[PDB]
Amino acid sequence: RKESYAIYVYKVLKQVHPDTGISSKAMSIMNSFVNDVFERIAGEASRLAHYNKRSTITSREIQTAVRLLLPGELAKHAVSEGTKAVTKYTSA
Amino acid sequence: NIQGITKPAIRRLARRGGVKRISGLIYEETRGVLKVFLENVIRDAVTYTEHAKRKTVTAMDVVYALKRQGRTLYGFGG
Amino acid sequence: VLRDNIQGITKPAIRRLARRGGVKRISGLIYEETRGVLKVFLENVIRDAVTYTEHAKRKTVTAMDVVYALKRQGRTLYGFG
Amino acid sequence: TRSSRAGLQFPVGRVHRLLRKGNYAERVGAGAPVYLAAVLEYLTAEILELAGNAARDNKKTRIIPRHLQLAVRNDEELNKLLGRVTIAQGGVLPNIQSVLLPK
Amino acid sequence: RKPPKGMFLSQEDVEAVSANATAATTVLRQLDMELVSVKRQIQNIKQTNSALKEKLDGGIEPYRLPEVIQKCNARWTTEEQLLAVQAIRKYGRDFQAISDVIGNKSVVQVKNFFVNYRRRFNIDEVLQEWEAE
Repeated sequence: RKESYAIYVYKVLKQVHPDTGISSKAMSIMNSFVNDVFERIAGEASRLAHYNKRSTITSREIQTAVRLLLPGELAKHAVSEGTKAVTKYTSA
Repeated sequence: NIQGITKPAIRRLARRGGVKRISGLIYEETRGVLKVFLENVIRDAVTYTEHAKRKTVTAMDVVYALKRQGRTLYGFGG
Repeated sequence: VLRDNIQGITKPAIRRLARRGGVKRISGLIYEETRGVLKVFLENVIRDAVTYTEHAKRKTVTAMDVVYALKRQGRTLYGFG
Repeated sequence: TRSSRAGLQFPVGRVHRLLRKGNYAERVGAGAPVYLAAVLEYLTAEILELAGNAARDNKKTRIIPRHLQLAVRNDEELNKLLGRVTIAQGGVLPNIQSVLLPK
Repeated sequence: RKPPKGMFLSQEDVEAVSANATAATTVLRQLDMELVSVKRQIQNIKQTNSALKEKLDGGIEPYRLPEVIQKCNARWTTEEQLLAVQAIRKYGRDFQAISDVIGNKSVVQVKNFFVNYRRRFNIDEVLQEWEAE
């Protein structure tokens, strides 16, 4: 069994464009993009832990990592969407 | 082998790049650049296959060699 | 007491930087364009540097914060850590 | 499921699993997987939005790699994010220099 | 077939003159009436221009000011800089106007003043406020 974020790319696609589809090649391209951004953020946060003599990757490591990798507006909106989701998770 | 990419193929690659007029020596110079580029990528690709103890270079090895060569590619794996 | 000063000078410095680079003849508009490139370059490097100070919860930007910011910008520098 | 508790679509559990099984730190925070998945879900929504628009322009329903290439390269920030990335079967933007145009 | 030098000959004029027995007389009278109309229209406009020229008697000689011939200085004082700010506020990018307002600063020094003091004096904000009027 090979894992992927495929079924969730479909869900997000239908939430934004319900009358559109995706090909197998474009889906694998989306899979590599998700994993690439995954490794970049997780890698930068790992460095942040080592630089500050820390052994855990908390919310602050992810937040400043997204500040570093994304250029301004995408970083602004990513921090907003994430802190919104974390606050909603913290509630329940 | 190396002459298998000539005449219209080097012309078609120029059109997608936006080139209008092509000099005669471009074709030979293009092959040399492509040769060096392929030598570098395949070298790092073969190196992973050597460490993995395999006689078959997988699509990952090509992708991972391109990633190390600063040529990240989407489509042929995770 | 008259004052009235400005920042971002570097008028002869752009001439000295050209000589170490090997430039012989310098046009008049090079200096203004050179200043613009230095602004964008500093903006990128200082941005990543300030971000580390924000994460480290400090009001002082250390030389190290600059080093990894240059490291993140593909501008590895030896001598300061 | 922790993904439903955050209103997100991407699996917070799988993100938390991959963060532990990748050797980045001794410990992994509880809010980090929710916050990493939210950024990923936002970025996928950004691309899929511009890809669907490019699909409408080409009068096609299914998104092909041509749509992804056009979407990423028309955005100024998505181009900077994926500046060192080549998309398979993506192609290039139509661009002809002014001096090369006929006069 | 070729038309003569400086001579127009069309089929319409030939057909018009030979339209009837008194066609040539009618055309000549209509051209004469048009010429009289053009002649009196010249006379009326000539009378109008004569009256307008009578209004311009004297020129702008009593409204002339002497020239303030003064050399261009090299140092910027606080008064000179603030006067430049007000000149940018009203005139904008008219370097010759700003040079005349300050008086002792040439056009090239005003153009240099915009670049050297762009950040300190907020000239971009002053220009965008000038564009609003």
